[PDB]
This record gives sequence, structure tokens and C-alpha cells, in this order.
Amino acid sequence: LTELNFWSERAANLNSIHEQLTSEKTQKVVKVLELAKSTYYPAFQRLFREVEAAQQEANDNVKFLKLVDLFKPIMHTLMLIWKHS
Amino acid sequence: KTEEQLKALEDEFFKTT
Repeated sequence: LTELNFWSERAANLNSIHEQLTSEKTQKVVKVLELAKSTYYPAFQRLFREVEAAQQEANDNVKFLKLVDLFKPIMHTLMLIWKHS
Repeated sequence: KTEEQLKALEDEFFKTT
């Protein structure tokens, strides 16, 4: 299941890096660097903007995603998933 | 010579709201 595991991994990894970047020592590093205020810090601002929306949207679709003769009614579930999603 | 499956899947989608 490449798609399901792909987006689950994306949500987990990006949340983990998102509090690798919002944690305490990183915050002190950003302010100690902000005793210089030259150029780089708007670039990390925009890259944090890259982080947050992808993080939350990955979380949303992870919460959404949660013999075959006997298992055609399961296909109704599939249409209903496409119906519901 | 399957109504209850519909309703329950609606319920589980509403649990994921």
C-alpha cells in the first residue's frame, strides 16, 4: 500500500521535524541569531510556512484514510469511501 | 445438461469528522 503508508509516513515525519523546529533550544538559537537580523531569518520564516500547512493537511488525510466473490460488498465500502471522502 | 452497512459506514465517517 504505497499511497497509504506514504502519507502516514509524511504526516509522522513532518510533525516530528515540526517540533524539532519549534522546540526550546532552536527557539533560543533563532533569537540569538536574531541578535544579527541580516538576511537568513526571513528564509527560515518562509520555510516554516512550508512546514505547517503540509503538516496539518497530511494529518487530515491520515484521519480520513482510517474468495473475492465473498468480498464484493467491500467494494461498496470503497465507493462509499469515495462518496464520503 | 445492505442498509445497515451503509448506515454504519456513514457512522464511521462521521466518527472521523
